[PDB]
Amino acid sequence: ERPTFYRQELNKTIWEVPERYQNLSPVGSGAYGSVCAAFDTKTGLRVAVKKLSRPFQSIIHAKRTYRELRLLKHMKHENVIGLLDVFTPARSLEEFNDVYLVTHLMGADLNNIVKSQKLTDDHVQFLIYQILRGLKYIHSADIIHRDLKPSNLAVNEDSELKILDFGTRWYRAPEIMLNWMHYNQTVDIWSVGCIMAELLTGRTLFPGTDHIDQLKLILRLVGTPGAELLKKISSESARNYIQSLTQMPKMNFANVFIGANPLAVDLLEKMLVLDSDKRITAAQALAHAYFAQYHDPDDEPVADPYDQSLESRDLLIDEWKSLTYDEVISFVPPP
Ligand SMILES: C[C@@H]1CN(Cc2ccc(F)cc2)[C@@H](C)CN1C(=O)c1cc2c(C(=O)C(=O)N(C)C)cn(C)c2cc1Cl
Ligand SMILES: CCCCCCCCO[C@@H]1O[C@H](CO)[C@@H](O)[C@H](O)[C@H]1O
Repeated sequence: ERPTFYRQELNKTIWEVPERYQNLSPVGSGAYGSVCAAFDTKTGLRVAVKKLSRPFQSIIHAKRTYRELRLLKHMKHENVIGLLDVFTPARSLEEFNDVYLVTHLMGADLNNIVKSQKLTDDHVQFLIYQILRGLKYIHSADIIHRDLKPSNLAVNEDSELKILDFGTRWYRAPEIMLNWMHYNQTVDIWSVGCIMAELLTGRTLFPGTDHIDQLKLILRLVGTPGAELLKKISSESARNYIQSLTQMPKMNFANVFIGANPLAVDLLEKMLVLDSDKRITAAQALAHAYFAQYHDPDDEPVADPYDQSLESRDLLIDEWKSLTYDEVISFVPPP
């Protein structure tokens, strides 16, 4: 049977939430949407409840709601944000107006736990281990995150980590920067290297002041693209630009990451390769010697594959709304 809901004005709208969720107060000051921290009386968990905004206002709004709901419903993994609950106060499709999503309150992100300080090599092994475990899962579902950065990485005080928002500009692969039509999963590996470097050194690896500045910082660490990478460039404008570059040597990473664990440096080398086909994958990185104290080949699960074609249809609002409603009704909460 439907829970008892209660009405309580929050974020200058009337929230209606099941009574199980207690003590709602806003968090993140709108950086996350319309979100409140809550106490879930049923599970004993501190949770974040998100009231979707304007979810069926337009075709693109409707479409995006459906997508956010389907993605979250599909993600079931310790290192990826999933759903504890999804509800609407509506009894019918004709009543259906609002969607609320519930997940774990981790309560900080990566910056909020690091504060520009060098981390110990052991704490860096733990944090990167968890990103790569989570990313192995997302990638097995055939999803590319594309904007993996510290603000997208939720961390509790115990430094247990979940990846959020899955599918600044400082963590972005050069081809994402340059708006290449195609890319592979290892765009996210590039982001993990930037994150890992910054964790070890205390400092942002490529703090470009703008797009071109970033690119010059990247090229200066990893050399100008060699002959083999140039053979893979389609765009004549990009080709012309590259050849017009003054060639330069890849920097030695031992001299950039002075004093680091040599296994960390070895991993950084394998992640931060200009050519995306040549970067280590997440499943491979998880087997690298760097993570020996954490790697467990029997607890690094893969996802059932995910149909992105269902979310990129051109449908009517009412069609996307009735679909989204069926996702709500069909929700079965985790064990
Ligand atoms: C992933 C959850 C929920 N998330 C929104 C969300 C996503 C999916 C979903 F289904 C429900 C809610 C954001 C609030 C971030 N979030 C957090 O735990 C979080 C929480 C915070 C946060 C706060 O919690 C806080 O300031 N207080 C006072 C509790 C401050 N920062 C910088 C935060 C960063 C994150 Cl990532
Ligand atoms: C300054 C110019 C250097 C930018 C080089 C980025 C090269 C990234 O690598 C390229 O990734 C593409 C995916 O986007 C694939 O099409 C290619 O196979 C791969 O070589």
